Amino acid sequence: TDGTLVTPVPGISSAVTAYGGNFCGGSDEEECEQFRTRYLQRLQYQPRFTVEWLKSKAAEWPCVTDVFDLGPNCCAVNALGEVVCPNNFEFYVLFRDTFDCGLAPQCVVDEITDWLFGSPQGLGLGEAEFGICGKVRTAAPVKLDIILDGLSCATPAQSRVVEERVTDFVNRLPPSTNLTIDQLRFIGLQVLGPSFNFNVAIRSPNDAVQPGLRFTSCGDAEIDCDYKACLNSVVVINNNVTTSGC
Amino acid sequence: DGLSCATPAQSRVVEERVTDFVNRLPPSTNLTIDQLRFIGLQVLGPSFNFNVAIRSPNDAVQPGLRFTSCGDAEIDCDYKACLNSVVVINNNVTTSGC
Amino acid sequence: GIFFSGGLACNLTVNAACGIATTGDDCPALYYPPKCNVQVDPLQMNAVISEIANAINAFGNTYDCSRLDNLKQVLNRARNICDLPPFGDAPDMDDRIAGCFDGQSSTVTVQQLVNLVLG
Amino acid sequence: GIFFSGGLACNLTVNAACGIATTGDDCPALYYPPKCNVQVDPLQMNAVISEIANAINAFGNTYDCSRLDNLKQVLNRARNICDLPPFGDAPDMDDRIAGCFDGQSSTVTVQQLVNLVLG
Amino acid sequence: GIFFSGGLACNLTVNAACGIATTGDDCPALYYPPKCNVQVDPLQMNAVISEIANAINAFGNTYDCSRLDNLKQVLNRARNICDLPPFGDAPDMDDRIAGCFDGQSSTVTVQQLVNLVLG
Amino acid sequence: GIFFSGGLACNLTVNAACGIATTGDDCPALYYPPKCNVQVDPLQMNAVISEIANAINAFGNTYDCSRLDNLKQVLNRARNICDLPPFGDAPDMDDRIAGCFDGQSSTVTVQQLVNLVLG
Amino acid sequence: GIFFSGGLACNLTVNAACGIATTGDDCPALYYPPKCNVQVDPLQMNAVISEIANAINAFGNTYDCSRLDNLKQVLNRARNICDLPPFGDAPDMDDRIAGCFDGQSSTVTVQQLVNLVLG
Amino acid sequence: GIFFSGGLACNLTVNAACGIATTGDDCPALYYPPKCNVQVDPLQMNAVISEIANAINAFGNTYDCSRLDNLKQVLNRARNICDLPPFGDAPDMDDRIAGCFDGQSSTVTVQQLVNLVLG
Amino acid sequence: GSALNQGLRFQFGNQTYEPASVVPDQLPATGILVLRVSAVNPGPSGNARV
Repeated sequence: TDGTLVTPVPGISSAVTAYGGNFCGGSDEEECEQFRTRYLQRLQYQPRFTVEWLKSKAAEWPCVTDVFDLGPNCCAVNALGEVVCPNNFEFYVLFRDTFDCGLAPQCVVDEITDWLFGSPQGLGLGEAEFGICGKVRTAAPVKLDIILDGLSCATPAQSRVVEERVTDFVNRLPPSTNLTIDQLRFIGLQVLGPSFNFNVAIRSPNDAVQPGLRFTSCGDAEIDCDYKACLNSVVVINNNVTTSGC
Repeated sequence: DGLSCATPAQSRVVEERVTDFVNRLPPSTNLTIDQLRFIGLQVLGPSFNFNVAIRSPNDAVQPGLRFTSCGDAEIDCDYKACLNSVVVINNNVTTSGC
Repeated sequence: GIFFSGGLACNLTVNAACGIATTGDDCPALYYPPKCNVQVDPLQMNAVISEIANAINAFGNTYDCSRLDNLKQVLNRARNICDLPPFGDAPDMDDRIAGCFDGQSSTVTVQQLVNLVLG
Repeated sequence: GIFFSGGLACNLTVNAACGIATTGDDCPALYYPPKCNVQVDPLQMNAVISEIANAINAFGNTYDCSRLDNLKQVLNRARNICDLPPFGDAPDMDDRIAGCFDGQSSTVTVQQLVNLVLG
Repeated sequence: GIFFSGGLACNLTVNAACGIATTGDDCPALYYPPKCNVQVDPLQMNAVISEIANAINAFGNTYDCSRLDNLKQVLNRARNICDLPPFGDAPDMDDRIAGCFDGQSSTVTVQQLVNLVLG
Repeated sequence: GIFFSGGLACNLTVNAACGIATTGDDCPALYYPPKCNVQVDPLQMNAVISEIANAINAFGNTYDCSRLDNLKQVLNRARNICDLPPFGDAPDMDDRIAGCFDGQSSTVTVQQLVNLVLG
Repeated sequence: GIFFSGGLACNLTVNAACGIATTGDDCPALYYPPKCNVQVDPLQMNAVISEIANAINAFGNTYDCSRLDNLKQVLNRARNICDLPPFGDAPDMDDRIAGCFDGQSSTVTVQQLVNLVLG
Repeated sequence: GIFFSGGLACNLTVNAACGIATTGDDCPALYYPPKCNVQVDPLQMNAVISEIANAINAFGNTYDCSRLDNLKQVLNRARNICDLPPFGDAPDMDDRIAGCFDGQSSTVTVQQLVNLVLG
Repeated sequence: GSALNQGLRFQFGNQTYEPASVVPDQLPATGILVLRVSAVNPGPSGNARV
């Protein structure tokens, strides 16, 4: 939000302010395998071409970092008990670099919908084709705390990389997806080996009840629609247990 | 339970990995459900639903086979888990179609 | 209780009846949502079956697992005033009698009865 | 309603009660099949929950979540004559009174009983 | 039907009840254990549906889909003695009348009430 | 403490008794999950062993190796009043005496006892 | 409970108390078999954790994880007399006083003490 | 016994309280060491189970695995003065009486009691 | 979040030590980094108790 002028100019105060407070756009050169898999995604036969087109276009908004589809916890059923196919085109967006958890307020995503579909939607007054309606959505955060037990016996490199991988996995988890214990254990087992003791635990801060969260018996963390898991902190309980035993 | 909806390539990969994992299983070693689930999480990714169950053929009892409370196929020793047939099925509805 | 822990309100679901009078906001009325990925909570089923068990044991009758008409039987016994046990002593003026008065099922004491008959 | 939409007839499965009276065939009685695995429908459980909860709130009572005998208490309220509120006015000759008559849960109006006492 | 075949006892689960009077010993008061992936058995639900349907069908009533308070109406008909049929012929002296005598619901013979009124 | 630091609550496992008053959040009530892969933490079994050992060493008694019932002896000597050492001094002033006064177990002073025998 | 579910009886292993008085076959006394392919069951360990926690909570005491002598302190408070609450109400005739009586830890009503003190 | 066969002393680990008095050099106070390739020895768990179960069966009570507070009830019965049964006969001059005495909880003989009250 | 480079050198007593493994690009979010480190000069002089 605040910055200084490098070169001094007479009569101009050195303190300048980032109008808006964010600096979008920065991206790196596209590699060869990424371009190959993007080009192969153009020739091949694609059902529901409209949804992928809209996602690729919406990814061009400033500071949009990730785009996700409607998660599995976001389906629905009629009274008879059959899945209903959605008639619109809806998905999420994640500004992982500007807001907290990447979740934006409702106004930003409303502006993105107005730019993408038009007003009123479906008239071809926007990027989307004629008769193409829908809506971009956001999610609300649910703070989850993650505790790793049994990691002190690993070499510092292993514990460090496991912490980093668990953090990066929870941060990139799409909205409307459960945070199962089995996923974290396999981020652990894939490093520590198949005969290492490792136990993870997912809790809520201060054991407070949060909207859009249910702890299944398993110990997982069911998260409902329009909500997203958010890493509060990763704590390691190194109760002095080591390999030597001193 | 729940592979039919994944593209046929992923289903074929998961089958040829599960059958090969169970073939090479050392004697006197449990075929836990966790070890099977984690073969689907690697190719299918964290956004898929994919459940795995182990059963005896025709629900018959066999010498030296028990099922743990978590569903693990606990094997008494001087025995070895040999695959009979891997079967795919779908009972939980989802929007993978449409 | 017999409601789902993380459910929805009556008007956000189907086969849901609202207007249920509950004691304290602590345990409100929430029903299973209409989403494919919902499995019936076994504990809620335990609460329901416990409620029907506590109800079926009323009037002293014991439950039978084989036959399935038992709640009908206890309900019939409820509307079976002929099954009400006879009184051992003699009633006085302060006792009560039930009857349909002006259309509503109410009660009246023996004293008002003798007052009306003596007129 | 509380039945399964895609279920089978009563005689084709187990634990099913036949002869259930319903308003037309548009409300058929179907139960889950013993064959191919089926998960109980959450919406049908919502119907069952709504039914039980509406039963609890009868007679002006409220639902409780701390204990699990509510329907037992409501059944005690039924068949308990004493509960019934008293009548404000005097019981007129036209009103009816309850009582077991020739082993039948019938009612007789005040006219006949005054005739008996006078006779 | 009810009391899930492979269930525990009261304190080995949650929301269960005790004192469940059961005919014989082969009908044990069991409840779903609270562990991971236990699934409600369809057949049990079939039995619960049968019980609820018999309860609603009692008193000669019929079940409806568009109403979620059928059990409430049947309970109200169990109460509200004004729903009982009138007595066809004249009553005799050995009949019984229901009422709250000394705080307990009981029946008294007509002979006693006539002895009372003549006094 | 004796609680597994990477643990759960009651409603997330079995054989866990919460309602455990602790002196702050730094010693929370946590238990082992209902999985078939977790291993019991030896540094917690040390806490349980220390607890029971300090329990046995109460009253100056010493732990012993051929008797699996040392805690039983400690409990007996805890309740059995007669093994309490004889008061090596003459009674005096208001040395309270225990008893089941009015139902609640308590003690009364000497003078409070002499007031009733004086009368 | 605190016994291992799939274990052997007392006389088929080591460090196993024999003659444990349970409350029926339902809770059999089984201990961990020797063998080798056996690990402490975490669900079993939860039971011991809970029992010790409840014991510590008894007598209104709270658990502290910084100290390892909690059960010892609750035992000492169990034996100690004037840890008991003082009594304010006047001792009626029919209260109790405990002590030694023919080498037995019993109590006697105030009647006997006053009657002996008459002499 | 309840200790680890090849463990360490108190200060060479954590959650290990020492000052434990044992009878002789055999089975001394050894606790699990802080090596993460060490698992709990099942036989030591059999010993701790034996100790808890024998602690339960004190006072002739029976252990129920369905409940998680048996030791709490045992400790309550230990401190409950009113638990002590009535003495079968009349007391005499040598019997002893409980209570605290100047903060020196002990027993008092009826002899000095009558000597002080007769004054 | 600070920046790190491969030119880290530590001064322990009178000796100099360098990273053995590859230094991470950024300091981890914990705020602490543990690094495998080897001496710069071979021989028995690099051994120390510090």
